Amino acid sequence: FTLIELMIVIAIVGILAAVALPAYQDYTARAQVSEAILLAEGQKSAVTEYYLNHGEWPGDNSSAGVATSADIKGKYVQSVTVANGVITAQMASSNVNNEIKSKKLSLWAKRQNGSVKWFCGQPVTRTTATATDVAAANGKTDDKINTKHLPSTCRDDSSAS
Amino acid sequence: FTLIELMIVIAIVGILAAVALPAYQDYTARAQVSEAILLAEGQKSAVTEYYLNHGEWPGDNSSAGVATSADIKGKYVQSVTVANGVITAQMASSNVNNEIKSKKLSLWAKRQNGSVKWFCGQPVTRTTATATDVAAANGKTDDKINTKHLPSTCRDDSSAS
Amino acid sequence: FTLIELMIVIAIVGILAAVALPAYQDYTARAQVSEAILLAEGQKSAVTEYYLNHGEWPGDNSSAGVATSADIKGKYVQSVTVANGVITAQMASSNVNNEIKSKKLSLWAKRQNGSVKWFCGQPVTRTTATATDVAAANGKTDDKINTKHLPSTCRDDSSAS
Amino acid sequence: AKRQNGSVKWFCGQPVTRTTATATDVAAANGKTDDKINTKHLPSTCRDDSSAS
Repeated sequence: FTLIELMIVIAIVGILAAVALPAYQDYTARAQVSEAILLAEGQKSAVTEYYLNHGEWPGDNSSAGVATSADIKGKYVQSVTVANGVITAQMASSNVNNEIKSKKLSLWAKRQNGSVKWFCGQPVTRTTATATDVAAANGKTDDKINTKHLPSTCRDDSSAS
Repeated sequence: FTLIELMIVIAIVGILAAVALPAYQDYTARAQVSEAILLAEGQKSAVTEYYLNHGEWPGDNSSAGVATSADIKGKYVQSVTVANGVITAQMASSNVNNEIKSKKLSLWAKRQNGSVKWFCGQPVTRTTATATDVAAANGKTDDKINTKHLPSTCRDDSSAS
Repeated sequence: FTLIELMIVIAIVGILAAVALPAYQDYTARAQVSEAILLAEGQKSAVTEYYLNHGEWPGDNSSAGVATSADIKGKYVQSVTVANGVITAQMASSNVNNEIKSKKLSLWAKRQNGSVKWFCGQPVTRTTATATDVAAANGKTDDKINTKHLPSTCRDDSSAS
Repeated sequence: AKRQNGSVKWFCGQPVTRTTATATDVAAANGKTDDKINTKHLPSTCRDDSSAS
C-alpha cells in the first residue's frame, strides 16, 4: 500500500495540476493594457500645446490637429483619442487577456501649482476643451480597465485633478 | 508474493525513471533563446533613428553606424545584425539546448497608424533599407527558431507588418 | 518458513529504510543557496551605473553608494556585498543545509561586445573598481559554494569574463 | 550653479543653499538629512553636495 503512498503522490499530483494558477490572464492584461498606455502619451504635447497656446485643451485630436481615434495605433491599440485634452486609447479585441479585450482609460491633466497634472486612469472626458476638470464618461466600464488588471498607479478617475 | 507487490513497486519504479520528462531541453531553449532576444533590442533605436532621420531603415548596423553582426554579443549570442532596419541575433553554439544551438530571429518594424511596429520573430530581412516590408530570408530555418522553442508571442514572420 | 519469506520481506524492509536517500540535504541547499542568489541581483544596477557613469565599477556598495554587506538581507542571506563591482552574498548560518551554512558566491561583469557579462559564481573580487577582470578571492572556499550544491549554470570563477 | 569657464554649473544634489544670492558657493543646509535624499535612493549622478561647484 505504498501504492496508496504512490497513489497519494498520484492523488496529490491529481489535484495539483488544476486551479493552482491565479491571475496570470489578469497579469498579462496589465502589460497588454499598459502597452496601450504607451502610445497616446505623445499626444499630450499638442494637447498641452493647444492648452498652452490657447489656455484651452483641444476638444480632441482634431481640435489639437493630431492623430485621431482610429489614428495612431498598433498592437493592443484599436483607438487613440483625445477628449477636451483628455486622451484615451483602447485595447485590441483579440490575442489579449480575453478580459481586458477592447478596453480604455483616459488621460486628463488639470492645472497645478505647476502647470498641470495628467492622470493615467479610467476612460473619462473633460467637461470642456476650455476646462481642466473632466467627466467620468465611463462607457459602462467595458473600456474602463480593472484597477486589478491595472497596475497600482494607473488607477485614476475623471475626479483626478 | 508481496515480493511481486514489491517487484511491482520496483516495476512501476522500473518504468518510472525513463521518458517521464517532456520538453525541458525544449523549455530552457526558449529562455536560452530569449536571452539572445534581450540584446539587439537597443539597436532598434538608431535603426529607428536612421529611419527616423532619413525615412529609410538602416541597411544594417553600419548603415545605422552601430554594432555589427559580430558586434554586441555574449552568452547565447554569437551574432547581432540589422537588415534594412531588420535586426537579428544568433544563438550560441554550445551550452545551449542542443536543438536551438546557433539560431536566430529577426526584428522588423513596419510603419503604423503610430510610428511603426517591430516583430520578435523569424530571421527575415527588409526588402530595402528604404522600405518597411521585410523578406523571410529563412536561412533554411536553422537560425529560425521553433515557435515551440519560442514563446507564444515571439512567433513572427517577415510578413509581420 | 514463509516466516523467512516474511522475515525476508522484513529483512528487505530491514535494509530499505536506511541510506536510500541521496543528496537531498544537497538539493535543498541549491535553492537555499539560490535564495541568496536572488537578492544582490538588484545591486548590479548602480554597480553598472557606477561603471556606467564612471567607466569603473564601484569598489563596493558604498563606492556605488548602495546597501552594504550587512545591508540588504533576510533568509539565507547574512551578507550582501560588492567588490569593485563584483557583488556577493552569504548563506545564513542555520536552518540551512548544514553544509552550505554561511556560504557565498560573487557576481562579476566583464565588458563585452555588448556591455558586459556578469557571472553567478564563486566568491571572487574585481582587481580594481576600474577594471573588469576579477580575482578569485576564495575565502578558503567556505563561502564558496559546491558546484554540486550549486545548479549547473551558477558555477563561475573570477576567471569568468 | 557655480560659475564656470562657461557660465555656471548647477548640481542635482542634497538640499543646500547658497551663501549669498550674490555668491555662487552654496552651503550644505542639510535639514538633518530628512529632506536630503539617499544617494542610494538617488541615482548615481544626482549625488551632489553644496560643495559641488
